[PDB]
Amino acid sequence: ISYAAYLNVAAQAIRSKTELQTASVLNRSQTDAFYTQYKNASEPTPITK
Amino acid sequence: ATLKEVEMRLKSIKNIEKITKTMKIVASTRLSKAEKAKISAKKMDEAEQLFYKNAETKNLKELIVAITSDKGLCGSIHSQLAKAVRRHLNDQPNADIVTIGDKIKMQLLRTHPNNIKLSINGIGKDAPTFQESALIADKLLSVMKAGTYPKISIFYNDPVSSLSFEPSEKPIFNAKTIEQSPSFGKFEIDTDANVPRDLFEYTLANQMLTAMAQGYAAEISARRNAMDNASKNAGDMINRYSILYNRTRQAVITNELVDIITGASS
Amino acid sequence: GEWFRDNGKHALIVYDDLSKQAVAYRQLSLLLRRPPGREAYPGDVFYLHSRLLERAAKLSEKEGSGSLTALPVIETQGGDVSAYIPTNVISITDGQIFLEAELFYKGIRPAINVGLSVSRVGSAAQVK
Repeated sequence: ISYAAYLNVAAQAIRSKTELQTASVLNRSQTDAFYTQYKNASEPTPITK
Repeated sequence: ATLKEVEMRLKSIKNIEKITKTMKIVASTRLSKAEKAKISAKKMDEAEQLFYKNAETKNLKELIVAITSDKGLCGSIHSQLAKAVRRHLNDQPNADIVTIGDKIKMQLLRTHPNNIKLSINGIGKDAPTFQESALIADKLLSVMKAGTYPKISIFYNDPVSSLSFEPSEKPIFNAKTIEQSPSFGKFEIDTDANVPRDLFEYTLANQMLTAMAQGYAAEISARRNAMDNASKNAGDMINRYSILYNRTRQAVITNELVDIITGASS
Repeated sequence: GEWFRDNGKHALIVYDDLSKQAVAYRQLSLLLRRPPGREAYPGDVFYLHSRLLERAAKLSEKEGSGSLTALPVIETQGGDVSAYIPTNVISITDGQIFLEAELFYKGIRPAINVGLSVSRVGSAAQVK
């Protein structure tokens, strides 16, 4: 964990009442991004960050 | 030259048309939602990078992060940005590279396979969020050790209008580089808990969100623009093939009739 | 070719090409004033080709075991395989080899469209 990422966990506890939990709130609390370290060409497992 | 061919060659294009015409409106609905994230992002950055302006902060190995997305059909967004990285990256064939969005990868992968050490995926769907901006930052610190670099640079497309854009560069300074500045003493920062450490890590996250938000809205404007030109260009072919269709259809009725006629005469 | 087949030997027969033979049969028939059919071809132009190719055959042991393999050749116009004669012959044979100008120019020789080409006898006729 880091100062950016730490803040995010306290920004997803802040984010998670279902009534003020508007549509573009649930969006911000999700991500479909896979990180892949690329050697040489390619390398290891793509993991869901 | 046969009806079946011309009728189905028409049915490929008529959908290509209708589809490209849909994603121009889906692009237009997405337009405002994203002009909004660009405004909210800048406004946050304006409060953060104003400190760096006062401290008159400059730069005493390298990390390059270039931002676009996964999806094409947005004109030359991925191309002339990739090209901006080529122009700058001539001075540094040893600068480590992290790419955000697969299209800048296949651009930079084919030009420099080795510099790319990291690549991010599934980016240009919805507008960028802080979580994305953050966790990408997190990994830039993790395996890429972003802290241990002399100079850091973010590459992204700034949107100037809804018709053009400019591939831009902006720098990132680290814990160390913030301290040894022309005017660190202007501010009464407490020199106790690792502050420059944080202002760097917090900025790494932020200045990316702001680069992505701008890169996204540039992309979204470029989509609605490329698709307008396409749907236009499609319709043109639909027009040219509706005419060929019609010729062929007439020809088919005549030619069929001549066989019936020859057959009847004997 | 049948002589080889009828006497325990084997013959390959190449018809180059049947498109042009069909044209000749048409000329014959119109000048005889026999009423034509589609595209002015005689009504029995399917028969013309089917009886020719039914004669290619692998004879049984009681008949000496000879064979006649036929490679009939058809010319399509503008890639049009739905054309009358090409449709006729396709329905007669045991599969086809579709050759394509677009594959020829990509540097595919023979320019065989693999997807569209079958051998119906299939693997039963292939060295293991």
